[PDB]
Amino acid sequence: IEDISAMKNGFIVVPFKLPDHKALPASLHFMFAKRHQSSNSNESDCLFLVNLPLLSNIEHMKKFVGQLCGKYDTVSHVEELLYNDEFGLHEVDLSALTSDLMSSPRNTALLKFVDAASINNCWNALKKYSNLHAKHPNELFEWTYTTPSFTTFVNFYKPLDIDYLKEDIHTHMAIFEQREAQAQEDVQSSIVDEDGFTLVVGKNTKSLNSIRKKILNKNKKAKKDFYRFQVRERKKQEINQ
Amino acid sequence: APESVADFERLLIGNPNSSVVWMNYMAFQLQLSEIEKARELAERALKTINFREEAEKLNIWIAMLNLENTFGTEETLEEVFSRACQYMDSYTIHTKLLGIYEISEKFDKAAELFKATAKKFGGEKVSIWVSWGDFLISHNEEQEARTILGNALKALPKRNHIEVVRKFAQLEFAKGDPERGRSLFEGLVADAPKRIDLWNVYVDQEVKAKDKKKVEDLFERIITKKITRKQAKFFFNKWLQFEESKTIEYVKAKATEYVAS
Amino acid sequence: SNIFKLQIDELLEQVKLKQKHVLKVEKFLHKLYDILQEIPDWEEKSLAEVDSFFKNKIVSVPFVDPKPIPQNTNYKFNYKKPDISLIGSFALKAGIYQPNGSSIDTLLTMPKELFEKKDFLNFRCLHKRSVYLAYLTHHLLILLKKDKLDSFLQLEYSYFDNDPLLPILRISCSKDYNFYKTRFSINLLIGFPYKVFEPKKLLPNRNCIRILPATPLYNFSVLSSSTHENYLKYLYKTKKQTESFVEATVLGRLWLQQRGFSSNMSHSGSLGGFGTFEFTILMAALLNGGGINSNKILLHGFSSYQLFKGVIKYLATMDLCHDGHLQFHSNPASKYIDEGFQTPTLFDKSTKVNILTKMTVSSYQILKEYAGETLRMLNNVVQDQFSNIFLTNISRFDNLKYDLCYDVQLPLGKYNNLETSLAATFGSMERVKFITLENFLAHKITNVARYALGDRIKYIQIEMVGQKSDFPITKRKVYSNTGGNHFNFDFVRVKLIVNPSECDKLVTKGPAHSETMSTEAAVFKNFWGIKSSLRRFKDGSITHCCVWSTSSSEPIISSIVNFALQKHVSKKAQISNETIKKFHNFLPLPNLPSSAKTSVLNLSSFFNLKKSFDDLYKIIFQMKLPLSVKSILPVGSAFRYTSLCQPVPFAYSDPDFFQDVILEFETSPKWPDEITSLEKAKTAFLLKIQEELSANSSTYRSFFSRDESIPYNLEIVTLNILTPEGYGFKFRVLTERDEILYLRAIANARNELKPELEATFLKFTAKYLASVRHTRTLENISHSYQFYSPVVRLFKRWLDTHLLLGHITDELAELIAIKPFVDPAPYFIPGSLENGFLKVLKFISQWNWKDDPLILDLVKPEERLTLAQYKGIQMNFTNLRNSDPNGTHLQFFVASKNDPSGILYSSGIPLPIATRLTALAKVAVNLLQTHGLNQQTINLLFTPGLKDYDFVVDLRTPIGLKSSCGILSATEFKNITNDQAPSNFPENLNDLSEKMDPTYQLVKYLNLKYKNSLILSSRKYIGVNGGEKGDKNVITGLIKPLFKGAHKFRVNLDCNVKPVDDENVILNKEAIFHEIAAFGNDMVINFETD
Repeated sequence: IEDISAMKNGFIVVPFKLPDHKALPASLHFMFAKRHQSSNSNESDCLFLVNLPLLSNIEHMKKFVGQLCGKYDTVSHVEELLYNDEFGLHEVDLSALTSDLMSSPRNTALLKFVDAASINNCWNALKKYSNLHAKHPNELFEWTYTTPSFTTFVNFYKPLDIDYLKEDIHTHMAIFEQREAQAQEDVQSSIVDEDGFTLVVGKNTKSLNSIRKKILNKNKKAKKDFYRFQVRERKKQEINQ
Repeated sequence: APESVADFERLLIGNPNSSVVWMNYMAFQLQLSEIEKARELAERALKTINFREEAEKLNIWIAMLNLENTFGTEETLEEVFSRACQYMDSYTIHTKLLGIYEISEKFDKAAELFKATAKKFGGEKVSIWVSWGDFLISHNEEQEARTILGNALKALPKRNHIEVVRKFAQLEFAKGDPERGRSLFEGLVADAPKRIDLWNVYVDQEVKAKDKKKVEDLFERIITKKITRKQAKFFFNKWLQFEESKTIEYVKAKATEYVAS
Repeated sequence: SNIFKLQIDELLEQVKLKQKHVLKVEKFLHKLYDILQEIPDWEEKSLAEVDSFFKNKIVSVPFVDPKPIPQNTNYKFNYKKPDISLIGSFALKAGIYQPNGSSIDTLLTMPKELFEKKDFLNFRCLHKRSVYLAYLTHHLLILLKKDKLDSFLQLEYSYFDNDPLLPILRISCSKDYNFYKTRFSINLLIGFPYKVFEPKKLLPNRNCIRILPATPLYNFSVLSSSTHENYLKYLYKTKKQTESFVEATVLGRLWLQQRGFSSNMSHSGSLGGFGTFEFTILMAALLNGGGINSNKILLHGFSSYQLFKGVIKYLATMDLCHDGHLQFHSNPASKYIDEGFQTPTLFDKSTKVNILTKMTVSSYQILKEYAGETLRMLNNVVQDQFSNIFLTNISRFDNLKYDLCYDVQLPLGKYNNLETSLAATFGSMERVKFITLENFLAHKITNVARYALGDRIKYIQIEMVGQKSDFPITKRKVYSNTGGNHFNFDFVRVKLIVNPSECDKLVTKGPAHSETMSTEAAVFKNFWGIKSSLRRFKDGSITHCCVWSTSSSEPIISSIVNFALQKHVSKKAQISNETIKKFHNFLPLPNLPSSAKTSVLNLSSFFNLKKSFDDLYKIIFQMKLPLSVKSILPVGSAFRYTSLCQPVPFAYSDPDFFQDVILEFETSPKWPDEITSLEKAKTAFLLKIQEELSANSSTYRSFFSRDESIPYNLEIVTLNILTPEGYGFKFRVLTERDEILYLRAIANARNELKPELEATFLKFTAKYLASVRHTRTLENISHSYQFYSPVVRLFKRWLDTHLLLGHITDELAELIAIKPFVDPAPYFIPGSLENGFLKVLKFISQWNWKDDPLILDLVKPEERLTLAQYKGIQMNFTNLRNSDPNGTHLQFFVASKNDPSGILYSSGIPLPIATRLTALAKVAVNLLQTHGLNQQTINLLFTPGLKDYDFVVDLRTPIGLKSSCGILSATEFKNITNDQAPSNFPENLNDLSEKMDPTYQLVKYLNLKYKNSLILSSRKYIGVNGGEKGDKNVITGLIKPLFKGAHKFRVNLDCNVKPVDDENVILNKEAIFHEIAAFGNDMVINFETD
């Protein structure tokens, strides 16, 4: 049974082809689809898609949605694969977790468009794609399994090119020391409040975030004698004992 | 069926991420009434749950506070309430706390936490206020939950000041007073006519409050404005198939007359 | 000082309730000695006619050797009703419910009227004893057959403690009057009269047999036939004195049966001879003194625990064999006399007997060692090891309590065929001091093994297997074809435990050269024949010695024992030892000059890369940075003697070819702040160091490689260098800042994101910080535990053939293999590779997780871990796994001095992998105790155990890589692998991806992609496990128990999806296995589902 092709919560079953293994004669990689929203600049007119192909990157999604565009007259404005986490190495950001700035869903690649009419045209096209794959398994709409997976994951013993990472960390240090000296100068230049309140600061401290986090992390001589109520309590002591 | 302790831990080993299994293991000790042993097993569970599943960590914290509300006492309830607000989202801990406090029937903490939490997360939302208003109308504090409009308008910014009178008019048409609810709705229809949702849902709430003479006046009094074809089909079908569900001859006449003018 | 006596009372409740099986059988032996009471006399009738009288009967007479021919048997062949006594085991209350069977002691000493003053010569009184036995068993068999209780009994002629001089009458019961649900073998024994002759014949310097080589064995045997009644008088009077004896001796017999020391005999070639009443005798002898001034060793003021401790202290600090032995007389102080009789000795002057002459010199030697070893592990106040000292029977396996084994098969043919089938002695003077053929070959073979090895082994034990003390009623003797002879042994166990520092030393040294060739050089040249000669040395000494051509597969201990066997005791017998060579080609043999002739205890490859590393060290210190080097420290597996290739130059194909070296600069407070910026500054320093390296010394070459063995840091590279001596080093910069950066990242992270960043910091600590003291400590200790690098290398190849290295880490495998070394109790340290490896697998099959931590201190023999740190380690273990209920995600607990947390290396491994390891260990020890060691046994121990658990892929890269990894493939020619050996560096360094394998890290990537659906494994030592061509690799996968069937579709299922219903989904297993092969499209060849 393949005619079951759409789930309860708007999920659009998207099957594709698989290539030829030398011993395998089938070939059902399954994806989901939605159309979700939020007013921020990374979730408006967007789509989930679940159960990703390995190294789903920008270029074969480019060619696949171009194939659908030239196939069944859908319009599409693709730009980038938003929040592509397939391996699981970019959840917690250590650099933002302990930095001054450059601060701030499992196998669900998100993808948004420019035109909501374009993403609705691809939505209707994809629902018809799901049911045409359900009807026939041989006149498929297709993302063929094109492989830049090889181009990024059979060559990983490569020496990273020396001049490239030279200029890369050259630019990284050249912006890091700039924003660092800017932050420290902003710290110990002069801080008056809205009213008159000069802020106490260290001799060689570096960040308002630093003094903020240390003020977050920083969240006797009585006498048993000498008073006449204490001679009252000690006469009570010296008559009870 | 789960009977023995090795069976339970076998369920939790072979199933790490189903709150059905997790609250089965919790509800076993809840039903055996060894609930302090369930408290230490809960301290096992909150730190042995996988941390990716936001809904399931909501499940295990909701279940722990369900334990502390069903049998505990307020000095540990505030403790696990503070720990829940530290670990996970304070606002959803507040909403589940308010629902569960009125389920366990403790007004002596429920009204005070309604006040404090509608103060807290009510300057960026509306539901923490309108749950309080609906609760006060349900427990017979009609004018007290009508006086909440000034509190809502000074708590929120300008952006959903339509939405506060929207929602308090919703609950006033639910079980408050219909004509006083229309006295709330007049600020909606005086502020914004060009929002086409408010008119339709206001006459639908007029239908669900069912004062039929003013239904037969309100539908007949909308139509003199600039009505576009989708809005015309909406209001037209919500009157005509409702009359399907003295006037039907005149609105059959208006099914054709207002095609012209 | 508290709970060991609670353990003692646990042993008491384990051993007790003997009444249900002493009362009924004391009633049954009461009926039995009533039957012996109504057995009447049988007067003097001649020997030559009782031959015919017993001829056609079923009772053919047993005999001591040889059969008494009537030319001199003019003895009084009487029979009288003897004296009954119910003594010994069931009268002094030392009965363990063993499923093998406790013994019994019923005494029938001979009456006064059937001997003479000079009856004690030429063992015809023992011939009298044998025919006495023959009539008693004939009379008893017809009486019990007319009393019709033969349906469950069976009588048998045995030997009293494996001695042919003393046969006994043992009764074994089988299935109202039957006794078969527990202990067997109720035996009766006759003895000699109490006091007969003045003690000159009783002295161990007697021989009255014909032409004086004395007979101390025989005048001890007849004296032990007679005078073991004063000793139980002594036992009973100390029993009436005080009470701790019964529990002290059930403890003693318990420990001695765990050590395999029963009181039969070690003169006959078996481990034993020492036993429980000997233990009683030395306890009660040390009662009234023990010192040289008879200072009281043992008071009954302290109970059995300190009685036992004082006993083991006296036996360990008071020699008996060669210098000093105990003296005591039962009729009465006890002292310590000064010399030794070259045999286990203690003198009892009221008997003139030598009670410890039932076992031999090597058996006493190994028992004094066991005294010292259990004393060492008993006197310590650190931990509690009562189950380590008692409750593990070490006697179960041969190669576990011993170190290696030889089996001499001697096909001598016949007793007459001796003179051309074996080169040993054949003399009156040897048959007068040795009972039989196995006895003289045993004493000769232990003396020639002792003289052949000397300072080459710790201890030798000889044990003839196929021996049995069992011969039937109808038969006169053990009439048994014992595989090429008719003597009571099949073949000779030669079990060796070795001083491991002189195994593969290829020259043993006799005395030097005087002109007058004295007797020591004489016996050296006689014992060594044509082979040994006198040589010069670099010192210039002229000394007697012999060359031992060391091979890899063969330890030279087997060659020297092969010559010491085939030169002296036989000339055509053969030696069986195939286990050592059977795994030594399972070791990988590197492409080194004369590497077959190199030993396995040679470390010249590791020293070669250490020399290359040191010249690199000098050329990286003699240059200038903007921030100087504080220290570099190699941390590599080769730098701690662990890597599976024994590291040959240019050997790229091993994935751990690149060793890793941490390097740290001085504490400059100028550093970048955030973590990506600081690791990029470390890359900047590595850019500068390789820039000056290629500037000045271009004979080294280098490149950069990203590392992702720490999670969530995207910008951490390592500097890899290729050294023209032919090696490759990773360099990772450490700073003083990364530790506090990770700690404050931990501090300011979101509270539901804490333990993952804690896991990141734990991986950092394991990779950078504690790894240095790890490799320092065990590299320092490997030169004291010399078999460590071979046992870890064979363990790691075993673990990769059984496919676990994709989850477990190599330091954890290293810690599991150091565990039997730094704590080898109750055993020895392993002087051989097999003994090490099966000690590892025996331990980890024993080992649990729920109530079992693993504390070890990597210290030198004889800085340790004291009581406080021990309790802290156990306490954080305790709260750790009461927080963790059963080991849901934390399985092992390996805690050292260098990591009291213990969770550093055990983290990350899945529960199926850990349970698979423990199950494989239990399967291996099951196979060991069932099938025995064999070539197919070892091949089954290195079978893949592929199990067809859901997933098999077969992978072959387009080239073979064993000539490139440098392990030679046992070829007939070395130029065949030399012209394919990669003795050149590749110029464009990108080609190492196709000169190496991608399988381990691609299985890593796929495992972290499918972390909650299926766990994958790949053979990461490619043709080390993949046959001979060097190409075969597998990919396997175990599916989770969650995904047994279709599950309700969600967004957090996060798996490979197939809606088979509108609500239920399952894997597209063919599509994802196809996508695995699609990623490995050039790597994959074959695939099998299920």
